[PDB]
Amino acid sequence: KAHPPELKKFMDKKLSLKLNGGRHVQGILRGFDPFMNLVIDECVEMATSGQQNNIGMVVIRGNSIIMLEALERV
Amino acid sequence: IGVPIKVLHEAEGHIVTCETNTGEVYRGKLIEAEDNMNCQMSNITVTYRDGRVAQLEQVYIRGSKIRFLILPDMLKN
Amino acid sequence: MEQTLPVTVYEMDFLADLMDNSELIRNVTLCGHLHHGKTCFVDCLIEQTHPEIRKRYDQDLCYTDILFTEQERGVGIKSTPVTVVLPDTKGKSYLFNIMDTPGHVNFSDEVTAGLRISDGVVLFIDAAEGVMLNTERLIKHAVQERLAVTVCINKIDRLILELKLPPTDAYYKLRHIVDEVNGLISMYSTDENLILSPLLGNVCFSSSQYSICFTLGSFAKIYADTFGDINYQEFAKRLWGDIYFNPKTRKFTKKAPTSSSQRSFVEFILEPLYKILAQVVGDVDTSLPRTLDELGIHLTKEELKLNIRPLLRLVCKKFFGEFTGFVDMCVQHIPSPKVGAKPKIEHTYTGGVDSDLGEAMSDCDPDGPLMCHTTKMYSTDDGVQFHAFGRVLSGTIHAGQPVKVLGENYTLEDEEDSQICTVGRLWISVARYHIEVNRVPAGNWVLIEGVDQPIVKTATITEPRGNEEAQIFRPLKFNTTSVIKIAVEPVNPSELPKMLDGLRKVNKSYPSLTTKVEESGEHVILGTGELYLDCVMHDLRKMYSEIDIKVADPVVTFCETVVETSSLKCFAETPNKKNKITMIAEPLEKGLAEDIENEVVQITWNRKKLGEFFQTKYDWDLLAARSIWAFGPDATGPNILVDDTLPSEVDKALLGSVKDSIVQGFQWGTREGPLCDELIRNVKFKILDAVVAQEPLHRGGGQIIPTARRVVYSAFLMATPRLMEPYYFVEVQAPADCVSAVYTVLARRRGHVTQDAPIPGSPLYTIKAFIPAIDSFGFETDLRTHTQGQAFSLSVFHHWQIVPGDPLDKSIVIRPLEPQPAPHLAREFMIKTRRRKGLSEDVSISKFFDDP
Amino acid sequence: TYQRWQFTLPMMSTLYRLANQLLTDLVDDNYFYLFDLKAFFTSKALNMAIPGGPKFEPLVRDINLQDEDWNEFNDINKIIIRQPIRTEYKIAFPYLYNNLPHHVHLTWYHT
Amino acid sequence: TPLYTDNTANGIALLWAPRPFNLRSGRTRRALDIPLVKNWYREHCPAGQPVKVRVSYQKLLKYYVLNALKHRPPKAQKKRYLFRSFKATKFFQSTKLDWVEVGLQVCRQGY
Amino acid sequence: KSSKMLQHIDYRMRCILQDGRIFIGTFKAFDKHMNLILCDCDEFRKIKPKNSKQAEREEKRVLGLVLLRGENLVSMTVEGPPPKD
RNA sequence: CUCUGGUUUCUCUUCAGAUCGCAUAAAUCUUUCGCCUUUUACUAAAGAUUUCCGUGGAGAGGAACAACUCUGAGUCUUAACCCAAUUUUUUGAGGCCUUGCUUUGGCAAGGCUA
Ligand SMILES: Nc1nc2c(ncn2[C@@H]2O[C@H](COP(=O)(O)OP(=O)(O)OP(=O)(O)O)[C@@H](O)[C@H]2O)c(=O)[nH]1
Ligand SMILES: [Mg+2]
Repeated sequence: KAHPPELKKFMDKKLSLKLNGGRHVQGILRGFDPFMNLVIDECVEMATSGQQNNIGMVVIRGNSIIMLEALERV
Repeated sequence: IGVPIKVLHEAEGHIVTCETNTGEVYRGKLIEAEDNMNCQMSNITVTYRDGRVAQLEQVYIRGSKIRFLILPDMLKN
Repeated sequence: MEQTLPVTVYEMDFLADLMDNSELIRNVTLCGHLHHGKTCFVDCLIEQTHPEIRKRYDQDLCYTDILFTEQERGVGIKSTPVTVVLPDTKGKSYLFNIMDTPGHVNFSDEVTAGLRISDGVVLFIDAAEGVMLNTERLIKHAVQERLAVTVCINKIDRLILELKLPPTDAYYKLRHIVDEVNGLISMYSTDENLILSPLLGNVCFSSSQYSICFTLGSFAKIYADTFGDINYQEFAKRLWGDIYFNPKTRKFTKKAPTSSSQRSFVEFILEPLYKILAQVVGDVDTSLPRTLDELGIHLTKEELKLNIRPLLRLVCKKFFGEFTGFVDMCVQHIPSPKVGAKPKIEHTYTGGVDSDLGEAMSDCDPDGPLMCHTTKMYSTDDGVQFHAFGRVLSGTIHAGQPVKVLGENYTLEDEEDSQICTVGRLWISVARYHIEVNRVPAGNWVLIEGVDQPIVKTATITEPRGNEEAQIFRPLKFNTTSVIKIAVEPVNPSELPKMLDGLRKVNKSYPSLTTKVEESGEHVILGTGELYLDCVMHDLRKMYSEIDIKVADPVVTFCETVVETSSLKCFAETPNKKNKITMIAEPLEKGLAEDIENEVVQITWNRKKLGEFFQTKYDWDLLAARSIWAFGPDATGPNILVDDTLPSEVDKALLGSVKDSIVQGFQWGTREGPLCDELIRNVKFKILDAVVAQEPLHRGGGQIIPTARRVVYSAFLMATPRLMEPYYFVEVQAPADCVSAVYTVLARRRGHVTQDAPIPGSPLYTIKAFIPAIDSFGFETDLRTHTQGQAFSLSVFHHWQIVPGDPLDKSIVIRPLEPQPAPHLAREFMIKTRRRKGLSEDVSISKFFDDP
Repeated sequence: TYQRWQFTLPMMSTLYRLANQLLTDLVDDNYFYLFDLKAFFTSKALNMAIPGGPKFEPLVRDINLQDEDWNEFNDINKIIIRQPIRTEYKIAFPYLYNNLPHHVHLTWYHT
Repeated sequence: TPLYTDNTANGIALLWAPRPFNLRSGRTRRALDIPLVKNWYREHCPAGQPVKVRVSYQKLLKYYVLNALKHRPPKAQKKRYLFRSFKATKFFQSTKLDWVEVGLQVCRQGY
Repeated sequence: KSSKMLQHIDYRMRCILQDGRIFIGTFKAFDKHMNLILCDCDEFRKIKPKNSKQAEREEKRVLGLVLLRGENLVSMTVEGPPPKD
């Protein structure tokens, strides 16, 4: 207990992140903690309009992470 | 450790269906299931709330944001 | 199904459900040295999965070694398959097809048969003896067969109850065993990706007698259960290997604090085990109740009245539980076998992986063609009908479904060693009970009834009306050579047919047995050793044929060679008086026979690479290196056939026209031999000239082959011939004292002691020596009785050596019943084996010429 | 009635020490290789004597080896002799060296 | 808990002590039924011994083997007790005497 | 006693989800969080029938072997007795 | 928190092919031997039976004291203090408008907000 999420396999891979609020972003996994809070580099916001905007390196709180999908092969 | 959790770990390597808190439905092979219900899957078919389908190679869903899972009947015995 | 089966933890329905999912199937072979715990480990797994079957207190239940001979002798004689469903430490169940193999060195054919259909190897190493002869041989065999390997160090309680070593020195002993195993693996394998180390999970520690089995992960899991806050995975990663614990900082380091702290392994794993064993064994009545209370182990008063050994077994069982470390090992480090299918097809299948069927099988899906491969044949207790045990590489076997069986001699062109049969019933063989099923999908082991008739040793089962481009899996390649030879006759000649049936049945049962009829009408059986042949004779006389049989005295099979080039170039002509051949013979270079036998060179190679090797390694000219034709009796034989024919004297196209016929004649001649009709070894036959007739009906067929054999015989006879004796490699495990007695006994039998060393960590010595196979008869009993049972020996075939005497010497005189001195052993061995074979009295170097 | 007993380990150790003189201090049965009741049974049934063992009357009427009439099988011109096949070998491997092994007992192999 | 205590080596040795010294409980036998030198003559004869003692060893082994081979399981009796019947009779009475006194008594009665 | 859940084990049970769905299956296991194991489980949306003369069953879906997370469980009542099998 | 079952000893009845015995006797018969000259007494291997020296299990009866350790069962079933931003007793997912679809009811999309 106080377990890690099993995410080493996904480290330094490009990912597609579905967040709550119908929000979606894409970026490279740079790290994580036991709460599933993530560090995502070269992150891009995929606006509901279809337009995408570069936001750089960011922190996503694991709380609000619905789902992730790898855009690479692990 | 909970009885249902042991039965979930038993389904690793089997084809399972997962509905999220938002009602997206993911069907494919369960690779890894963590104690907190965090789920790694592969070769997915996803069926959205509008009915449309898509295909994904690799996914990982947080346990909290899972509403439920359907497991094989191979386990029931 | 619905047959009656013993009560079990799991359920047959779940077993069948697992059978369909090939990602949860583990095909494993339990192998090791003699008496190193394999059978008791399997017994204990069976007890874990079958709460009703139980091992007797003072007697060890096996649940393998089922045969009466096995039970009486105490040594396993036949491999036994067991299919079970074992849980993982995580709690996830898998299906394990475990083939437990015999440990004795004579019965290595069973181990090879199990390897052919296994995907992983579990090597059992005794904690006190260490690495021994069969362990080395089996490591070599497994790495050469391309199987993943893991190790279980068994009998670790000997370090505590027999040698009573300190914890640190016990740790040193275990580390030394691991280093030995890694050294052997590196020596026999170029790839370094297979490194064995408990940190990685490739090594487990077990004591099968007292029901203990664990890895670093499992013993960290026990700590996690007792205190809930640890990640047992990280704990396990830190335990082993020169990692000292600092309790003030609660942290581990590569540097020793206090210069008296023990490694984390000794501090956490070994020492508490020492304490448990010592408290149970020495203070059972004073403080044992307190220690069990501390451990949380509560045992009933009926139980705690047991004697020391049953009490130890019970307490250790209660403390440790299931054998989850073994399951973790196998699940992590052995293919799926969905993953392991492709190397299996690459190595075994004759059609290659690149073939379309190669791909169809390397996919390994139940819904495809049928490509079962049967390696074993298990006889019903009555001894009448056999069942083929084998693995399903593709498709699904259905009971009652007609199949097509292909024997070892089948080829896609010679479609006559095949036969259509019908499968009656299918079984999932647990050791002492068979589950009957209706089908078996790919990736599993199965017993098939009704397909025994058209096969002898190995077979491939496909489907009729399909797989027209189907080829047979390679016949088993055996770890050694069957050399010992005996002759068999019935007591009442009226009952010969019964003996013939028994001979056929034993040939089927024993994979490496070779039964044949000589020219003089003598039935001969070839076997690896005296215990092997004793078991064969017992089975023949009691199980299969119920008659009385006389057995001749044991004798070995010799070979023939030359030591110098032929005095003159020999020649012959066809009965047609055309098609003249002219040959010479010489000895090969040192090691070339070993290369050819061990497949360091293959004739299938492109002539480019073949000549490259011949020119670079053995100092040949490329002209000759690109003039090779054949490699002795088989595609891999210790005699070579070169054609020195220069292009100016013989039309190369015409010579190539009869190339095949000359090759057939050469191979037959090498297979038979003129001296005593036995294999010819280490000879280079060089075709110096070949005048080939013009018309195909004047050449080929019944003209060249006899002439070719006669020329080969004449050239060999002209070259100074010699006999070659088989030589056994003996390893004796004796006390520190009896080494001199071993020396004496060996010296009495033309022996030669190569080495004698101590066993580190044990008070015993290993004496390695060379003995002649023909003198080896009774050697082990001589040693044991002379030394009072304190010395034990195991012998195995090593190499061929020239017999001291000169065989083709007619000056010598032999008396019928005297042990001859060395200088004419060759002559005696030649003449007496000629008599046995029923040939003429003596052979003259002119017998096969065309001149006389 | 003095029918059953249950001692303690120190008592048992002291009694063992006192009895030492009557005991051989052997920790194995490897000593009795070809010297236990089963080997003796085999030797009796075959009417052969272990060098240090007993000697009984033939259980069956012994086959006189001056009786068989030199078949092709038992021809002595074919037999290669290196070491005389001693009785110990026939007890050790009763089925490989004996013709008509009847009421023969297999012996526990190495331990 | 200490690694080793005063009575650890003793227990370890008892683990390999011969029967009955490996037990810690059981039943009671008869002085007749306990032979002390059976394990003595079951062993090999000590080296350099005279022919008479060697033959003694061999014949002792012979009779041991004969008994072991001819043994048959006992038969289902009904457990009738001679001296219990005598006691039930009225011509006999019980008393506790010195063994030598009883021996002289029996000698005189036999005479 | 702890029995209040263990009593209903093996029984057919009507479970109500937080979105308002109706899951009916055989109640085989639970835990601390009330994660539930439901064998031969179907989902209903429109109604829980009390013999609705028009029909009893609309939007019924066969699911099979279901593990439901307790987070999303609201309540449970006994629907029918255990199937014998 | 409560109810069974106790231990030792004496005797009777019956089953036991379980190393009933971690030891080992005698007698009779048969077969095969030593021989043989007739009885005792035997010689030495096998097979069968019996009797004696000894057992274990169960049941029955008696008589001497311990009566809840253990075997279970009746009983499987807890409170002092401190707490929840991924899986339920604190959770800020809150609303409205337009369009489209739908027989209406009802459903989907976007935006606005503080
Ligand atoms: N001290 C000790 N002895 C053991 C242990 N496990 C097995 N043995 C002994 O080792 C001997 C070998 O028995 P098995 O393991 O059953 O034989 P095996 O491993 O199948 O080897 P094979 O006879 O060649 O098939 C047995 O007589 C056991 O008493 C152990 O863990 N500790
Ligand atoms: Mg074995």
